Amino acid sequence: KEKLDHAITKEEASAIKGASHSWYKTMISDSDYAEFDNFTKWLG
Amino acid sequence: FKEANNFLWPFQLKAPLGGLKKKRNHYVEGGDAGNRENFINELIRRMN
Amino acid sequence: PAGHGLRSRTRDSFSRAFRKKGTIALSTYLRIFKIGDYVDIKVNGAIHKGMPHKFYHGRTGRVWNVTKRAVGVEVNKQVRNKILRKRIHVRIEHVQQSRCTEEVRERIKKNDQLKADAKARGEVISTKRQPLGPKPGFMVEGATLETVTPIPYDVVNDLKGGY
Amino acid sequence: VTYKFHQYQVVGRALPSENDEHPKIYRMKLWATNEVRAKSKFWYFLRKLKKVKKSNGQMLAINEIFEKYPTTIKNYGIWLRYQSRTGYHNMYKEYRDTTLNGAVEQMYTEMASRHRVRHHCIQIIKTATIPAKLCKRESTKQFHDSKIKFPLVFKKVRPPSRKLKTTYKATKPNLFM
Amino acid sequence: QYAKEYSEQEKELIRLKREARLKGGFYVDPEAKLLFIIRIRGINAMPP
Amino acid sequence: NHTAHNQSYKAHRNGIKKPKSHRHSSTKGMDPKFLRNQRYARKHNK
RNA sequence: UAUUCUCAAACUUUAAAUAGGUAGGACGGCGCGGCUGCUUUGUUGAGCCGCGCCACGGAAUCAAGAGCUCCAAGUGGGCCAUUUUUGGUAAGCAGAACUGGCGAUGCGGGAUGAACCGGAAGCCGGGUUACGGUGCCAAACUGCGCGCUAACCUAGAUCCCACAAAGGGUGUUGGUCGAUUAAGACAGCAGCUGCCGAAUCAACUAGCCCCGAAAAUGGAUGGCGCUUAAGCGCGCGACCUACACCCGGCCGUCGGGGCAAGUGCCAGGCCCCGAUGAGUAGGAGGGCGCGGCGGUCGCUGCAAAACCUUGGGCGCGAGCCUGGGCGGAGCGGCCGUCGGUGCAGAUCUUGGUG
Ligand SMILES: [K+]
Ligand SMILES: [K+]
Ligand SMILES: [K+]
Ligand SMILES: [K+]
Ligand SMILES: [K+]
Ligand SMILES: [K+]
Ligand SMILES: [Mg+2]
Ligand SMILES: [Mg+2]
Ligand SMILES: [Mg+2]
Ligand SMILES: [Mg+2]
Ligand SMILES: [Mg+2]
Ligand SMILES: [Mg+2]
Ligand SMILES: [Mg+2]
Ligand SMILES: [Mg+2]
Ligand SMILES: [Mg+2]
Ligand SMILES: [Mg+2]
Ligand SMILES: [Mg+2]
Ligand SMILES: [Mg+2]
Ligand SMILES: [Mg+2]
Ligand SMILES: [Mg+2]
Ligand SMILES: [Mg+2]
Ligand SMILES: [Mg+2]
Ligand SMILES: [Mg+2]
Ligand SMILES: [Mg+2]
Ligand SMILES: [Mg+2]
Ligand SMILES: [Mg+2]
Ligand SMILES: [Mg+2]
Ligand SMILES: [Mg+2]
Ligand SMILES: [Mg+2]
Ligand SMILES: [Mg+2]
Ligand SMILES: [Mg+2]
Ligand SMILES: [Mg+2]
Ligand SMILES: [Mg+2]
Ligand SMILES: [Mg+2]
Repeated sequence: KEKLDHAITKEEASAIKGASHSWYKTMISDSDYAEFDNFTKWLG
Repeated sequence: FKEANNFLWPFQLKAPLGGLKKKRNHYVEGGDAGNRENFINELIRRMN
Repeated sequence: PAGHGLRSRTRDSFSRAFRKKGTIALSTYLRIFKIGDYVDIKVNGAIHKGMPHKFYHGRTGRVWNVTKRAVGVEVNKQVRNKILRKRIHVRIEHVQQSRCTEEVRERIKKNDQLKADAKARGEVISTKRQPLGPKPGFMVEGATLETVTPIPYDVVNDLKGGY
Repeated sequence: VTYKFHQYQVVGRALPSENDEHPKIYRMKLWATNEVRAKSKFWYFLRKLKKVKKSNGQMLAINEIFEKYPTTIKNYGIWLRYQSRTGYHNMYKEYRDTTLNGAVEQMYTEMASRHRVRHHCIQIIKTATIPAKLCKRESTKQFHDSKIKFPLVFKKVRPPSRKLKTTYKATKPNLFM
Repeated sequence: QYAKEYSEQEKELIRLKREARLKGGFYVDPEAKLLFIIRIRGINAMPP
Repeated sequence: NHTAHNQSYKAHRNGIKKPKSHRHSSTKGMDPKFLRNQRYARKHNK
């Protein structure tokens, strides 16, 4: 109600964001589908 | 644990509020049997 | 008797192993048997004397007598609602010393010393074994991740080596 | 907010052994109704594709993947393998949805309708966000129009809630497009 | 004392998972030590 | 003619009963030469 | 000689899954002595005995406990189902293997059904479910969503289950491979070719639908009906529904505990605590009722027995107590003891009556 206004260092916060962002990239990473040579056209 | 757990009489739970999905199929198949890991807690709320 | 001979249905059980026929190695005759030892009954097809009935083949029993050429063996046999202690004599060619209790004697000594060492320091402990329990938490260093996906179906591959 | 199907990344490996103290780490992107069922299907593929059963395997990480922009519309292509009553087949399907979770839900519903294929008879090979110009199905192309315009040919007549439901009414519904 | 221990364990697990994330590795949670088992089928037609 | 149906169920009503095991077992059927000497050994035991 | 197609209940190098046996201490171990006619070249062994010392119970889980004996009933026609499996074209056929089920068992669902699904049960109140359901019959949505189907064959409509095939469709909906096309394809038009100005052709695949598809009383998704399904496939929310589960009451059974210088009791009693309830054949316990006998306590011409009653009450029940009536001379309670002691059946017996 009073609109009263950190526990991590500024440098540490940047590292945390980068690590989580990098981890998310691996989560959504897809296979290259190169081992399926007979279905290259179908798989696009 | 052995003495403490054996000291407890087996819990007489009630029929689940909201019912079960399918007791004849495994929880993995969409049923109710087997290991449901942390989702046993959700069932414990409805049966306690 | 009554529709079945003594050795009926023993075509495979009493036959020798492949390329293991002929002379019996003499380590069989150098074994020492004592009262109370455990032995596994394994019928040797070449020795036709003192051979146990097919039921006792593949059973473990306890030695209760020793003769010149045979050992008396106690074998449990389930008849309806009871277990019978069947005492049979078997020539030593058909018996092998069993290793079912090999861990007992060595385990007792280890338990005795552990309790003795703990007694001197006044720390009550338990020497009981325990089954495999849950593993503790740990960290695994990151490495290259190999992606696994379902394989597109191909009819030509539905046969060993393909069509 | 709520999805029937959730996307997970499951990471696992074979138990370390003396011959291999650092066995290969495998990852999959699996669709399931919750985490427990996602793990079960992860070991199914590892057992049949990498010969690593759960009894001799190790679960490392499981994380759910959420749509980045759930407010925009994307075209989703799904490559799948399914079993019919007489064999196995491959097919490619396209859908339009705000999240890939909705598109996957549509795929399962369509496969059930047009092919009588139950959920457990489908394996998802690949998913992707297809740009409008690279779409192949005409059911998706026809909505790639800046001047999209059409009327509501079929309407559902009903009160806003059952509170205003009456068996009898003095006049028939008045409907016009 | 028990109440404090429960909160510490919950925060300890969160810290370890974040620590593994920062280093780019994985943290395998300790395997569950306790199970709760509920019988969902009746006593009719029981195999021995 | 014949069937084993229900026979295992009957056996397990009161079984399976294991025979009572005593510290000392009967010596009947053991080597008489060994038994006879053992009797003499106990006779002169002191 | 080196290869190759295809095989075996009574072939096999190899070889599972499931199942089978044994072991995880106090009936253990060690040390020092002793006994022997057995055994050894040998106090060498073997087994046993005495003394001393050590032994945190020597994997998990459970243990409404474990052992032993006596007497005896009934039964010794089975049947059904998943799976394995023999004979047989096959059978609601015949015969085996493991388990469960029915028989001996109701209850909810499957329209209906000994065996399928759920689930087993003292007498009740409340709550919640299982299987199965929520258009009417009929308790609960004509609920919130996507698609498919159009049946001029009675479209279709839920494990067991009450059927349908090979083969076909330019019916319709998806998908896969290939070919052709703004350098002008395809159809038509025009004299390989011009007009033509946008998609086209072929095969395969599988959803629903349709053909294939003929029977006798009139008839069966259970019936009516249903097509912005009340059909089919897949979802979501809520809701309905067992004698199942949970809480509470009461009855029985089983187990446990309390009650004496007794203000002290049908102690064969009272009080408290926990669990629990299916039953044919069969067994047993505690009780009800009939008629005598040995005792004891009573009733009756101021009305006994029997019988009648739309009188009333007690007990889970066998039964019991009582009002009124009829009747006109015997009868009952209690303890013990005894027996020609309890009827719906026997094509039961006699008598009577439809
Ligand atoms: K034969
Ligand atoms: K008999
Ligand atoms: K078709
Ligand atoms: K009297
Ligand atoms: K009366
Ligand atoms: K009497
Ligand atoms: Mg209970
Ligand atoms: Mg409710
Ligand atoms: Mg249900
Ligand atoms: Mg079942
Ligand atoms: Mg004979
Ligand atoms: Mg026989
Ligand atoms: Mg059942
Ligand atoms: Mg008979
Ligand atoms: Mg017979
Ligand atoms: Mg027959
Ligand atoms: Mg009968
Ligand atoms: Mg029916
Ligand atoms: Mg009720
Ligand atoms: Mg509707
Ligand atoms: Mg066909
Ligand atoms: Mg019906
Ligand atoms: Mg109760
Ligand atoms: Mg009973
Ligand atoms: Mg009387
Ligand atoms: Mg009357
Ligand atoms: Mg009386
Ligand atoms: Mg008389
Ligand atoms: Mg009589
Ligand atoms: Mg009569
Ligand atoms: Mg009768
Ligand atoms: Mg008659
Ligand atoms: Mg007559
Ligand atoms: Mg007449």
